[PDB]
Amino acid sequence: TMDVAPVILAAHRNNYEILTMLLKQDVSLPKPHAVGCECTLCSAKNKKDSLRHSRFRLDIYRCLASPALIMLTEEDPILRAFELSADLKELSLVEVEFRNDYEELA
Amino acid sequence: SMGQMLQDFGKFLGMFLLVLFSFTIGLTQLYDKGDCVGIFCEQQSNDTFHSFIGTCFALFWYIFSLAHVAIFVTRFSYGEELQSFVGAVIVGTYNVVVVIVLTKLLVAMLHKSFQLIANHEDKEWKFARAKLWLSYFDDKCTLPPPFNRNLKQKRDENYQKVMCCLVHRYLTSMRQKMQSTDQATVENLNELRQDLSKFRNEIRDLL
Amino acid sequence: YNQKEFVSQSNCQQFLNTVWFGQMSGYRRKPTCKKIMTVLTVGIFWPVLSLCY
Amino acid sequence: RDRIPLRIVRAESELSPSEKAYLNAVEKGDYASVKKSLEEAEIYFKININCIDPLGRTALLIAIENENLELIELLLSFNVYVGDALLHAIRKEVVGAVELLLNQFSEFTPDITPIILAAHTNNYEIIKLLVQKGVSVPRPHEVRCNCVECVSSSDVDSLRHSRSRLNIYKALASPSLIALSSEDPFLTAFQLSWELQELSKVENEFKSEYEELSRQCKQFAKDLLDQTRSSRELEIILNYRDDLARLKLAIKYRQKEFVAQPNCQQLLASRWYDEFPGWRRRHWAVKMVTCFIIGLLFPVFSVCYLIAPKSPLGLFIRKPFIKFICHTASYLTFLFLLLLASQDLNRQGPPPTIVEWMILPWVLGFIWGEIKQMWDGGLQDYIHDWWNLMDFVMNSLYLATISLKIVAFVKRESWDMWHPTLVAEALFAIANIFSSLRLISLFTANSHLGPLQISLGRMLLDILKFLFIYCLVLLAFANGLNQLYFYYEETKGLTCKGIRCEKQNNAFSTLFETLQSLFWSIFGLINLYVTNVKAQHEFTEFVGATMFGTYNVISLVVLLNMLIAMMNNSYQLIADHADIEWKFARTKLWMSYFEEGGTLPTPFNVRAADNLRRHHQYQEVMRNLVKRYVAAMIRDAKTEEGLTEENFKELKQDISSFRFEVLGLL
Amino acid sequence: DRIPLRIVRAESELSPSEKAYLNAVEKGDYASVKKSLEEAEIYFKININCIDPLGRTALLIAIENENLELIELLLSFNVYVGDALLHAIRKEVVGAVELLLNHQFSEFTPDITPIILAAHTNNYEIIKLLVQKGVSVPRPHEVRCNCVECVSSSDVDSLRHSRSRLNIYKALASPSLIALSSEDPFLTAFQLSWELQELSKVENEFKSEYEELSRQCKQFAKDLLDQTRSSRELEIILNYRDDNDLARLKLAIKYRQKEFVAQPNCQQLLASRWYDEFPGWRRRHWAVKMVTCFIIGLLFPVFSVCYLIAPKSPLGLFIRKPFIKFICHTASYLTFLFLLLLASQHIDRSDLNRQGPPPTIVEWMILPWVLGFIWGEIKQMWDGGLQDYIHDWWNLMDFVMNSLYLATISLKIVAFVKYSNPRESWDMWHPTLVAEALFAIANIFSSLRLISLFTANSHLGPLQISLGRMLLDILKFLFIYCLVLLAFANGLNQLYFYYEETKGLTCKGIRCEKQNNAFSTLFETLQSLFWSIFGLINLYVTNVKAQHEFTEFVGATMFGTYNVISLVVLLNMLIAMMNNSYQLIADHADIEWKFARTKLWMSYFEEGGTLPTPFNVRAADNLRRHHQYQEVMRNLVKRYVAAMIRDAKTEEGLTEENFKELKQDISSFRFEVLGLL
Ligand SMILES: Cn1c(=O)n(CCCO)c(=O)c2c1nc(Oc1cccc(OC(F)(F)F)c1)n2Cc1ccc(Cl)cc1
Ligand SMILES: Cn1c(=O)n(CCCO)c(=O)c2c1nc(Oc1cccc(OC(F)(F)F)c1)n2Cc1ccc(Cl)cc1
Ligand SMILES: Cn1c(=O)n(CCCO)c(=O)c2c1nc(Oc1cccc(OC(F)(F)F)c1)n2Cc1ccc(Cl)cc1
Ligand SMILES: [Ca+2]
Ligand SMILES: [Ca+2]
Ligand SMILES: [Zn+2]
Ligand SMILES: [Zn+2]
Ligand SMILES: [Zn+2]
Repeated sequence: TMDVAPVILAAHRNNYEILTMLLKQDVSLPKPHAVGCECTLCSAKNKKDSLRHSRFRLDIYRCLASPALIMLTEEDPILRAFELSADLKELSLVEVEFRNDYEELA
Repeated sequence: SMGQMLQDFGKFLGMFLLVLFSFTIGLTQLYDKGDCVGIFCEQQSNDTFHSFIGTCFALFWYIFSLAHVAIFVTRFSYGEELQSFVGAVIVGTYNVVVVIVLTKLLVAMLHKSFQLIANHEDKEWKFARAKLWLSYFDDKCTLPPPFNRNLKQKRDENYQKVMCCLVHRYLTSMRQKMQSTDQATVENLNELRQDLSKFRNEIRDLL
Repeated sequence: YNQKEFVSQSNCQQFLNTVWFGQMSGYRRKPTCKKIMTVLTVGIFWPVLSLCY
Repeated sequence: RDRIPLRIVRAESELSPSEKAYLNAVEKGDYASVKKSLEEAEIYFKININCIDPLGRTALLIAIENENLELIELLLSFNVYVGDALLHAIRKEVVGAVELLLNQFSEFTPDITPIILAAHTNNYEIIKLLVQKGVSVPRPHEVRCNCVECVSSSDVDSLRHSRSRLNIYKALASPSLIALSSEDPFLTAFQLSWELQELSKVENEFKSEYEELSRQCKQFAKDLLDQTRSSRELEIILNYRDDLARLKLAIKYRQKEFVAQPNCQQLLASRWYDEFPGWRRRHWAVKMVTCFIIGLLFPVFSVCYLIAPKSPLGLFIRKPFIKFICHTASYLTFLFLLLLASQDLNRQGPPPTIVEWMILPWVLGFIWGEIKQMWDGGLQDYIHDWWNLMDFVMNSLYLATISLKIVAFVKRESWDMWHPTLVAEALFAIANIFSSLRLISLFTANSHLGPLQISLGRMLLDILKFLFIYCLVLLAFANGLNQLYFYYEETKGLTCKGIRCEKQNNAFSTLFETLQSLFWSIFGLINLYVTNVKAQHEFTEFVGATMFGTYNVISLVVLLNMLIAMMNNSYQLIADHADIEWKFARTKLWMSYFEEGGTLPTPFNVRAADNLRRHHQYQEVMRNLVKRYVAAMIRDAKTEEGLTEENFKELKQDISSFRFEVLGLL
Repeated sequence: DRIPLRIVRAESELSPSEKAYLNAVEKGDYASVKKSLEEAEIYFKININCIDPLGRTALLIAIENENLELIELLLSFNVYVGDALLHAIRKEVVGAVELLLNHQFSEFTPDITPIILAAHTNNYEIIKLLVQKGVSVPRPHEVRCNCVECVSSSDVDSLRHSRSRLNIYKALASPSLIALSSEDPFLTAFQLSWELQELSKVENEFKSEYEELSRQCKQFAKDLLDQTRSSRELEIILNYRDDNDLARLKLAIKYRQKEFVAQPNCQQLLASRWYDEFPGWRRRHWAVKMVTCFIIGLLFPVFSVCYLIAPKSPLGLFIRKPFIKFICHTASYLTFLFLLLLASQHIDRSDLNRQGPPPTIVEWMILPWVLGFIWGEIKQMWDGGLQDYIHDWWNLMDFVMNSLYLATISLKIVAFVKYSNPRESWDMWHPTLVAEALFAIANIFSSLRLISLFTANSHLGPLQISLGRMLLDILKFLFIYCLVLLAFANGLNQLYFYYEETKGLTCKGIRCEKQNNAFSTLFETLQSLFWSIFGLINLYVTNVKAQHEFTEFVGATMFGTYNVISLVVLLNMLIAMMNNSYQLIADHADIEWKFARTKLWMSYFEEGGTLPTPFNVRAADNLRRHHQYQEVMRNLVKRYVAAMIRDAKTEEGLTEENFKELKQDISSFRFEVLGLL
């Protein structure tokens, strides 16, 4: 898909070597918005392309939920896993259309 | 498991309230015109269906099918045959759509549900037991009802050492399990055919 | 954070057992009859223990 | 003898030792020895080029299962007997069949042409090559065809004709042939799924194969919906028509896999909550408060769009969620009117204006709504939904109540039991029961109670199938009790006859009372003394008691628990995938409320260039879709696959051929 | 904004020469790794002990990728060996002999020695090589011991001690070690399965691993019996004793080895012993089986007196057949039940006698049989111990029934000797009435023993066994029911007991023609709420004779709420739980029935108790048996390890490691060819 960066796909295939060479190149993913963020951008992207925005959010939260990216770039992987599981459960509560995927990532 | 199971019952009683509400409306519309008063006495009589809350009371006790409400409550005191027979048919249809249909549907739903919880049963029980244990681990209230900074940096450094060790061990264990669990697919066969053909072509080119 | 798998792990549950049982870590080593009568004999004189604390 | 002698009764063909060495060297993938063997086979030798094993393994066929391109080229070079080896190359799923394309018993059916086997194997490159060579499949007849020639062919060989039709329909239902040869693969998938369903209905045998084919076609349509990646592409596909016309077609053809797509449900939820964002994000109490204040203020929005349609309050009814909220607020208002109608002493009733006069038109609006539903769909669409049948009997009872009240108007404890007032009141009560049971169909909109209602609705058929057997048992035992107990029909001194008395008597005197008593015996509401006659004949009393006992055993212990077990299995099979059924029903509700017709609730309802542009847009986007789909199934088929014995045979034979080539070189 | 990704765990990525070294190591080129080592002798950036942040070394990769010449080359060049031997044993590679004789984030527990990991991997050759070299396993302590070492290790490091105990028990319970080093692998398997069961019961943590280990030991014993191929081997296995006996079979029954006993060969031997001297009893028509069972049942006393007179007689030896002995015992019990059934009906006397004299009709014939039962239960209490008596619920019910019969006899002789008048004038606690009621309860306990007689039948023995399995889960749920019943009963009593009335009524309580004072006391409230499950309590018990409508409504609401619970929630939960329980135990019903039937068979196999219930009242031989058992069991162990290795070559499994193995092998061959040619 056109919204997928190499580091997001690298986190999708969950390989530690590809991660440990890719993050050496100073790579940062976009920050996903909140559970109910309806700002000037978030209310406009849903108007623009709802499916593209939903797939971008799912790809980002699949990239962050990989164990390799948690264990490489965070101060506390246990705390990041806890917060990410809680956030993913809340998103699966909110996002009715992709309950199985967000529940699986949690 | 029963505490997890109660939501199925919540949904089933949500449907049963609407079914009960329909018949209660039908019976108290049919029997409205026609000592002990009501249903809670020896001679149950026709006064069960006179009031709306009395009709809900009478149709509440029919679900057990154990002679809680005798069928002479459906007989008119004025002796009208057709209204009494239609009331009997209505209460029979209630005893069919419940007891015979809804209760056994509930039994099937609970059978599938208890098949579903039972695999994640020990983990849930241990989690609830640990919740109670950590509720009782505090020094906040030890009596029964009737009686009722560089150190942070050192702790963070110790935690970083322990977590670095844990990350190393989990990475090694994850790659060990990954290499010992996945099955070979046809694409790996295709790479092996490629290596064989590349051998054969290099042999032909060299010789 | 409602982590069911984190707390059901054998190591975490074992640590919780050692914290929970307190001084008498051999209570698990006791037979079931001895555990029963120990629970009973603490259940009788509980106001004495509360008052002495 | 104490030993069983063993021999080959069907000895079949036998091979020369030189022929066996030739075949074994072909199996080893040898260049030099096989080439030399065919060279001596050119001159007059024992070695025959067209050597066939009794296993049906010709050197041609062995090399096809050997996949060695050089060996198969060598064998076609000296013109071996080419029989069905093309079909063997098709089955093996090897691209080397183009070499045979460029160039006794049969393991395949005589009907099987290369395209049918290519579609069965579902390889994109092979089917592409076969259709590039130029190939037309045979035409299957219609699902209810009438051909004299096909009837005569069925009379000659019914088995071969049925196998031929099954093979043709299996070739057409292949996803690769649909994606490669059809103008509109979504329309082709829909029509083929419907044809396969009706074929499984007509052909009771071979029903599992046709059901598998139909499910495969539905899975193909769902995958082709999966490959989309833009809301623009969804709006091109679902709104295509030759308005969500394609979604209407999916609704009509019962494509629950297509309809319950997460992207399609995303579009449907966007269209249902028209300009209503953050409804799921807001609190449950907050959104129920908003629903309650929209439904409480229902007359002001419904009076609008009737006088001022272009007003913002008039355009508030345009949103389908507001339309559904207004409709259900109207229905709970109707049930509130019925409740107050439930809560004088005249032969004919004057019309009770206080609460029972505004029901008359609302029933008339209900009748007008059902007539409008009758116009939109014909007779099969109305009888297809059981809820339309329930609405039909509800309106029939209400019309009969009105007619009986009118008949009473133009014409207690004193009237005949067939007075139109009493029958009108009873019919009104049963119509009230049906009208209040109508509320359970609104649970499809809710997420918690939706799958519950749908699972109950499609297990009602199994319930009825059990109740037929219960009806037979009930009739048998009632006939027996009638024959036994009808000589003791009491006639004198009874203040109350039948089972519906304070003292039960005459329970089994007639057939109708016996049916009622045996029905009520399930719930334990018939006491044991109804089997005691006034006479002294204790043997007939005991036979009646044991007959009642055996019935009670059969109904309560045996048949009821059998119903429990059958319900267990049925609910397992239904709640395996009931979520797609629930989403299909919710989409049916939403799209029934998407129409511009019926915007008013039952209270107040009483070019070629554009077609070419749409066709080209749909075509381009679906070239993109089929490209993504074939890339996806090529990627999927390359992984999570077992190698099994054939891949090991190929991989070992390559090393064997390489070793023999190296030994020839060195 | 954007989430920054800074690598927190800093690992050195090493020199490019080290990466070329590692690439030559997995890539399989023998020439490049040798040239790299020769270059590394000058001590530039490449090091022989380079450790890759994934956690692999050149030696470790050479271990993971076989090619024993590569490990030989690296071991000749002084590569550090910290745990490469342990990774060789974990990899199940037989080339660990090179690390054996030639030359903390360790990815292993510090407890784990080579022999522990060897037994964990269950590789016969590696364990054989390690024991041949000379290696030993630390001895675990008792399951329940309060010794100083165990508690000291628990206070120092509880997790390390528990993991060490688990690893030791996982090493001892391996089939290969047991088959190689244990002198008596059958007894070792039995004792280890029992000890692991006690460890699972005591240590609630790590319970799944312990029950899996016990299941593995039972699997090992079953497979070892499945490797027999002769009757004499089975006879010398089952009759072997530590110091027709079937001592090993008794000990296996004691240790609850279900699938051991339910093996087809053991069943065949036990069925051959069960139908002793029978020319094909099973090869019979079922009608002929029924009539012949009837005629052995009828002639029970003549066989009994034939054994009492002449033990050497053919009829006196007819009872020694265990099937005929079982038939005669069932005939005695059925005659006892028929005597009680006649005692209910033959009695036609005044039934008014003050003391109830013991008649000659049924009494003095029930009395001996009762004391024969008492003597038999005393004998089974003495023989087999008290624990075996209380293990079976059937013996507990038999003891209760015998105690009730003794109480009835004592009360009857008390009424004979004291208080010896119309029947309605008797007190409610008269000794004769208490004797009557205790005889009735003993009779309903005695007539249920025929269910224990039903394990022998093939068609319904598994059914009775499955009901016996899920009766425990029934009691498990009845505890929750008891809590609900106590809650609602004492609530309803606290409501209605202010409205207690008598009014001189003929009957009080629920068991009257008209129910009254149902929720009066706690006993009556518990009785009334119990009977409401079965609908025998009418709805007119909830209203009071006064006109307090609110208390009547809330009492009816509490009664209806309890009825809703115990008739919709708890009963249907019980149905679903029973459904899942019978689904779980349907697969294990056959082996459970076979184990129970063999216990019932071997109850009658002993010499004692031959008389029925009417008449209940050396070193050279040991060395020869030891040598026969040793040679037969050595043959069994050899057959089992051959079959286990063959199954290891049979299981349909190919990981991604072996594709990488073939890829590395063919690449190494190619690079050797290109170096040569
Ligand atoms: C709803 N209903 C009812 O109300 N009455 C009471 C009428 C006055 O007492 C009835 O007698 C009555 C009844 N349905 C009845 O047949 C059933 C058929 C199938 C299933 C079923 O359900 C269940 F399996 F039993 F659970 C019931 N019968 C028996 C009957 C009566 C007359 C005739 Cl012609 C034919 C059959
Ligand atoms: C059909 N039947 C019956 O009608 N009566 C009433 C007769 C007049 O009251 C009975 O008493 C009666 C009866 N079947 C009976 O035994 C059953 C055996 C097995 C199953 C069963 O089914 C269920 F499990 F219970 F569901 C019932 N018994 C009890 C009985 C009575 C006398 C004698 Cl000698 C032997 C047995
Ligand atoms: C607890 N309870 C109760 O105690 N009584 C007896 C009170 C004195 O008679 C009732 O009549 C009574 C009752 N719950 C009732 O509704 C139910 C709710 C939930 C479950 C249920 O049952 C089942 F689980 F689905 F099977 C039934 N009703 C019926 C009712 C009566 C009046 C009114 Cl306004 C509304 C409902
Ligand atoms: Ca409709
Ligand atoms: Ca006993
Ligand atoms: Zn935003
Ligand atoms: Zn035709
Ligand atoms: Zn110790």
